[PDB]
Amino acid sequence: EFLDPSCAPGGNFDLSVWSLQLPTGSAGKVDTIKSRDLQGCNGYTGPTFFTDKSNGELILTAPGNPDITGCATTSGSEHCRTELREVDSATGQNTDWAPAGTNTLTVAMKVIQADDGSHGTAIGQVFAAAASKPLAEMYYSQKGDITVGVKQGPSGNQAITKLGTVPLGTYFTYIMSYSDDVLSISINGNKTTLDTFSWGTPNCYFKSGNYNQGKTAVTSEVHIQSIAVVHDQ
Ligand SMILES: *[C@@H]1O[C@H](CO)[C@@H](O)[C@H](O)[C@H]1NC(C)=O
Repeated sequence: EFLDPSCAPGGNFDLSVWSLQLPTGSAGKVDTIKSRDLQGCNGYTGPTFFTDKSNGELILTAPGNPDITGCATTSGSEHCRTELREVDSATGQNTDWAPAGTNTLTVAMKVIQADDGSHGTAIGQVFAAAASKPLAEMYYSQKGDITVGVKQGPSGNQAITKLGTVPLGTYFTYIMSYSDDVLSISINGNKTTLDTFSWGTPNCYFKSGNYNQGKTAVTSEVHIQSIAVVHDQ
């Protein structure tokens, strides 16, 4: 369970359940690293996704407002990211799951610099594949306030709930759960059950990393110490 400073992230974390979306791109489409290329001690590394040479942890950076920085955005988004997108462990293909049974994402993270978006940097998501929209988008502000925006059904705006406060530079553990049709997030074991409004049990998938919401060019920086996905149906 010791991370290896000499390995790429694929040697220190199970990246067989992830692909990586980057803030660079070509043809207005962002570069994506397939799971097969992330995996292993000799897997992908780049300028925004690399191993901390002091301790083996994962460092993810992302640039601010693309209108200023020129960074690449996914379709439908106006913000740049270095962010992991869940895939099927067997095939490497994009996946999603029903919120029946148990679906959790547990991450130990610290934020070194957050962006100046309304709520700060997005550090985890439950994405509703069924509506091509986020169900829950968790944010970390420059004051260390952790919040979540939950769309009021697929056509509604995000309702914001405060989840906790953690000072910048301090490690914390989050758990995002959408299980037995109940959405909840815990921060250091403090659990908040969240209203899902008019959402009709959408198929979803997890995202985790650094999705920079900045109004200005401010960079964001996230470090990850552990990341685990559980599906038990
Ligand atoms: C969890 O709740 C306790 C008790 O209200 C509080 O002292 C602590 O700051 C909370 N944790 C976070 C990360 O906000």
